[PDB]
Amino acid sequence: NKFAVSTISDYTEKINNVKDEEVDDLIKNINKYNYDLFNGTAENQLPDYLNIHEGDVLGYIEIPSINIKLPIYYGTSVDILKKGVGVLEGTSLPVGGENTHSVLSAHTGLANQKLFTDIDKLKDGDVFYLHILKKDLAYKVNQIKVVHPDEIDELKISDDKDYVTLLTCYPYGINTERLLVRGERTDL
Repeated sequence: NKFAVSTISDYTEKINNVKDEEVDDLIKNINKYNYDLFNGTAENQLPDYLNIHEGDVLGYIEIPSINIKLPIYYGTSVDILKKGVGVLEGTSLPVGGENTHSVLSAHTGLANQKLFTDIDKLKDGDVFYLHILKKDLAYKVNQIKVVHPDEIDELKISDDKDYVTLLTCYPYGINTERLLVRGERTDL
């Protein structure tokens, strides 16, 4: 559990040493990217001017009901998913806003680390908290879905919705489906 702690501490130290202005310029660049993604005009890479690359720490997730506090990395790889939670490529960056749907991926049933093993315990009305680039965002669970992996490329940004989905492989030790726990933006 104390690997997540050190990564999150190092993140918190680094983001608190950036000028408020520089963080605000990054959040505007990200909001434009999320808008272009929603509008179908984004390329299949993040714009280079975001300076966000695969394995960069963007912040952390807390899921109070299941004792989860994990760092959030941009991208998904065998390496990121051994360590924490990955923003799925081609989904909204998790800074909130109407017309956003960020997908956060992590493993169920790894040997020595829980990660998203217990997101199958989450129910309508359970909250999770994102701490991303000095923004505090609250999400309340309002849907659970279990889908074939082909449906992940079919995931839609919903008009006028602010959604974050927690994605893991399902069922435990078999991993042929994807479990999707959808939160909708709520008051902190």
